[PDB]
Amino acid sequence: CPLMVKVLDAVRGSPAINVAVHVFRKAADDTWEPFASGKTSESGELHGLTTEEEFVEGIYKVEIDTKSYWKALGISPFHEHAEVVFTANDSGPRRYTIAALLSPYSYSTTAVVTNP
Amino acid sequence: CPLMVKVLDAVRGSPAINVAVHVFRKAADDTWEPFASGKTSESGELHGLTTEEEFVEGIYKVEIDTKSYWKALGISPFHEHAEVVFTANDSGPRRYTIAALLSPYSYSTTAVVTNP
Amino acid sequence: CPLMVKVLDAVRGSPAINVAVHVFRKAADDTWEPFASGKTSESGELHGLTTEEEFVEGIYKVEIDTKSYWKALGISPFHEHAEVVFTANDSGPRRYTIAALLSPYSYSTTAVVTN
Amino acid sequence: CPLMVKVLDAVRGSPAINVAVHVFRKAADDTWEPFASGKTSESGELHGLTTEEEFVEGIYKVEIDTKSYWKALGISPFHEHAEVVFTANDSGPRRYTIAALLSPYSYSTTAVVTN
Ligand SMILES: O=S(=O)(F)Oc1ccc(-c2nnc(-c3cc(Cl)c(O)c(Cl)c3)o2)cc1
Ligand SMILES: O=S(=O)(F)Oc1ccc(-c2nnc(-c3cc(Cl)c(O)c(Cl)c3)o2)cc1
Repeated sequence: CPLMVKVLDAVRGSPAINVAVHVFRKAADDTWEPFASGKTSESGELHGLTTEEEFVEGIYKVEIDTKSYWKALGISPFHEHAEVVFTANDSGPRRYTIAALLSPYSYSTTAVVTNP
Repeated sequence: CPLMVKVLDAVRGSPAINVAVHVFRKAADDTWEPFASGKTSESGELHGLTTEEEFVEGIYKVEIDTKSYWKALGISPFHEHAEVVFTANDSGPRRYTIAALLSPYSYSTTAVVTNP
Repeated sequence: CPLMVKVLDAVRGSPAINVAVHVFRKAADDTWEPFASGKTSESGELHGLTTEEEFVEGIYKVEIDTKSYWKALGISPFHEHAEVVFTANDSGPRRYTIAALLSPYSYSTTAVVTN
Repeated sequence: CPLMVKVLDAVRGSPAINVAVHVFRKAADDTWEPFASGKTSESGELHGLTTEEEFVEGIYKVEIDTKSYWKALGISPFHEHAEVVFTANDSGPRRYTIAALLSPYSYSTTAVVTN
């Protein structure tokens, strides 16, 4: 609920299904510790990554495995992945949706941040 | 259900609320006849524009009133509106979502088309 | 030149070459009158559309024939065309670049307005 | 030059000027080693990062310091930075332009790869 990832495919005009997503959180020693991971559904959405308790203040990295997506579809894309890096929950809990729109040589990403 | 419009604001990181949307359909004489209109909700979504019966094959124009949106927020933007023009239902009924991501001098639009 | 149009292809990662572009100016009766046109070059650019003298304040529409571009590449696209509609304003900077990034079911456009 | 980076501002409709850009090359041990850096010019461009000799095949990361850019304009942004990660491949065209379009809560990036 606190963190959701939606992915769309600009070539097909569809949700981007079965996209692997890995989330990391910056540790006190400045390394990127694994936080959560999952795959987008048939709707292009990934829910259930974390809980309000576990999703504390910090710097998070959402890595969307765009190359693995395009290669699973038999296409040779430009980027390795799309990375979204942001400070979260620094003014108390918020709900974050990270959205991405994918093409083989381009991608756009935006955030929708709401206060419960 | 057959036609939905979602609008997001890239400056605020939020849904774009209260955005006026006008839909037109090309008539047999090549003019743009009014088809439907409405405003985005607090979620940035506009539902209820049309029915499966009324939404026949044709060329449709979805005009998103981006200038009126930015000016209602006291901002002077570049574009008059964003226009999305497409042939619909030419291989039988489909469900269309027209999405747009807005900035004062830029916007992206994509379609998600599904077969029920 | 006061107005440049640049078109890019997000599928191939290249300029979008030989794309037809039509520019219209809004007339007093709210109809769109032909203003300038051309085809993008090998660099995806279209220069020479107008001059400082002719490009007066007003509402302009740049129509990019995206459907023909995709069909020539053997790809089925969503949109009939991409349209960019804006007001030219003398108080702002002098030079307008209208950029468009094309995919089969999506496009993005931005304006880069400089002196 | 084999590698150009161009940064644009979607709020003001302008080049994004004086933005710090850092380029890294992936090392054999999977760490990111500094490769080239600079600040975008008045045209939002950063030329001169590398040469044909130095820009061998491999995985590169271009990090754009978007947070500092927005803060200097007095705007609160979402991202820490924008990152563009890609493989340089000799079979493809020779010249890579990495373009980024910035908004406070969003960015877009494309690659224009030509000969
Ligand atoms: O959950 S619904 O709103 F119903 O269906 C939708 C869910 C999500 C989206 C959506 N979210 N972001 C976008 C989206 C994101 C980017 Cl970077 C973009 O360039 C464009 Cl044109 C759209 O679309 C659009 C529709
Ligand atoms: O010599 S170059 O600077 F490379 O030629 C170029 C000139 C302009 C652009 C360019 N300007 N805006 C964009 C561009 C525009 C849109 Cl809507 C966008 O989504 C993205 Cl990711 C980039 O690309 C890219 C290349």
